[PDB]
Amino acid sequence: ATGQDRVVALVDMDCFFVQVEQRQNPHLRNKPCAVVQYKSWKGGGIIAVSYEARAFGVTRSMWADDAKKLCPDLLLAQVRESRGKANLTKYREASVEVMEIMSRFAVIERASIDEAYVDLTSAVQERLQKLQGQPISADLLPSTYIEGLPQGPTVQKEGMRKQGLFQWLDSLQIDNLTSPDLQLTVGAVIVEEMRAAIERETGFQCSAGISHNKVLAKLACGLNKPNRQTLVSHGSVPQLFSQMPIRKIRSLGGKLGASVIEILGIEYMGELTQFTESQLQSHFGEKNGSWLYAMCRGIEHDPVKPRQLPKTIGCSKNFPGKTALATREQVQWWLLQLAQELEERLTKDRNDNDRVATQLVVSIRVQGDKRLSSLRRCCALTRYDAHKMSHDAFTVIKNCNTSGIQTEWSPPLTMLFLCATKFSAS
DNA sequence: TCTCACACT
DNA sequence: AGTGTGAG
Ligand SMILES: O=c1[nH]c(=O)n([C@H]2C[C@H](O)[C@@H](COP(=O)(O)OP(=O)(O)OP(=O)(O)O)O2)cc1F
Ligand SMILES: [Ca+2]
Repeated sequence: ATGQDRVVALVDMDCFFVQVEQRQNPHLRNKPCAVVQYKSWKGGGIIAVSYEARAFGVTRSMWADDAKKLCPDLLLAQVRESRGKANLTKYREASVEVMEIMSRFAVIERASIDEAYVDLTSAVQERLQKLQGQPISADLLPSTYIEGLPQGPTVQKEGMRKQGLFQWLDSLQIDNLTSPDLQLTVGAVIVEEMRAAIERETGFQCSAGISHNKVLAKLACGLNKPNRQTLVSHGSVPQLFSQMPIRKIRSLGGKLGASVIEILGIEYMGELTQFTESQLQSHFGEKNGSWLYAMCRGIEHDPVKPRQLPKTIGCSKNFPGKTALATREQVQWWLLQLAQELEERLTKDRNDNDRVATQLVVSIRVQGDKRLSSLRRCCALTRYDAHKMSHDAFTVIKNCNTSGIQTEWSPPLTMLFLCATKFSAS
C-alpha cells in the first residue's frame, strides 16, 4: 500500500491579510508593505508581510519600527481595533469569500483563516471520464511546477518550470485511468481552475500544493511561492525527503521533531526510513512511531475533513509587562470587552450557520507563570448576552485572586481569554 | 506579536 | 474537565 489512493491539495492565500488591505487600498499594491496591530508599542507588531517587503528581510513577529529599519519605504496597514483590542473581522469575511468559491470545486477542510485542504479524489475521477482519453496540454497547467523536474541530459525560472512540465506530460500514460500520476495531474488542472476562479472573483492570489495527502500537499505548497502551485508525486518523495529537514514536515516543527532529531541522530526526513516501525514506536509512542514510519515513505492517511467552519469561537487579549491587570474592576471591564466582541461574533454565527454554542471557556494567565495558559475553566453558555457571559467568566475565576483585598488582584493577570465551544444545530 | 485544532490524561 | 503541543 503506497499511499496513492487520494488526491489532496493545500491552498494558501499568499500574505493574506496584506492582500486584503491591498485590494481595498490600491495605493498599497505591488509595494513592500505589512499589516500591523497596536501602533503604540514599537510601531506595532507585524502579522503579515508582502513578498516585496520579505525581500528586504521583513518577517512576521517583527516590530514595525524594526521592519522600517530593514525596509525604509515599507507601507503599513493597521488592523481594526474594537473595544481596545485587535479585531480580525474583515479578514474572516474575506476568508469566507474564498472558501465559498473553493467549495464549488471539491470538499474543503478549513485549516486556518488563510488555508484550506481540498480533497479532489472524486472531482478527478469525473474529469478523467469526460476527458475521453485525450492528452493534457501544457496550456492547462500555466502556473504548475513538477517537483524534481526537469532532470537529466535554461537560465530563467519560467524556462525551468516549462521544461519540467514538458518532461512530466511527455511521459504521462494517459491510457491508464488509474495511474496515480495521471490523477495528480488532473488534480493540478482542477486547482489551476480553482485558483483562477478565486483570483477572478476576489482578486486574491494564492499558492497551492497538490499531492496524495495533507502533509505532502502542505509541504508542496511552500516550494514555489507566490502565486504558483506545485505537484509532488509519490515518486518524487525519496529525493525530496533526502535533504528535507525534519522540522519542515507538518507537526514536526516543535518538541517532537527536536526529539526525533536528537534521539535518532538524524537531520533529514528520509533518514527516518532506516528504522523499523517498532523502533520508532519505542522512542515516540505507538501513534507517533506508526505515523513517522509511514510519513518518511510519503504515506499519511489523515482525512480531509469536510469542515468549512471553525469549531470554537474565541476572544483573547494579552496584558504584558506593567499593563497586567491588578484591580478587580479592571478584570471585570476587560472580560466585558471580550464578552461583547464574542456576543457580536456569536450572533452572526447563529444567523449565518444555524448553530448555537453551549459552553463558555475562560482562561487567564498570571504574571510569573511560564505557559500560554495558566488555568482553564468552563461553564454553561445559555444566552448570547455579553454581561452574563462576563459575569459568569468572572465567577469561575474570582477564586484565583490570591490577594486578600477585595478590590485588588494578585498576582496580576497577563492574559484574558473567552472561548465559545460545544456547538449544536440551531 | 490573536487565534484555532487536537492528543493525552 | 483540564493541560500541553503545534500551527497559522
Ligand atoms: O503568527 C501569525 N500571526 C497572524 O496574524 N497570522 C494571520 C495573518 C496572515 O495573513 C495569515 C497568514 O498565516 P500564514 O502563516 O499562512 O502566512 P501568510 O501571511 O498568509 O503568507 P505565506 O503563506 O507565507 O505566503 O494569518 C498568521 C501567523 F502565523
Ligand atoms: Ca497564507
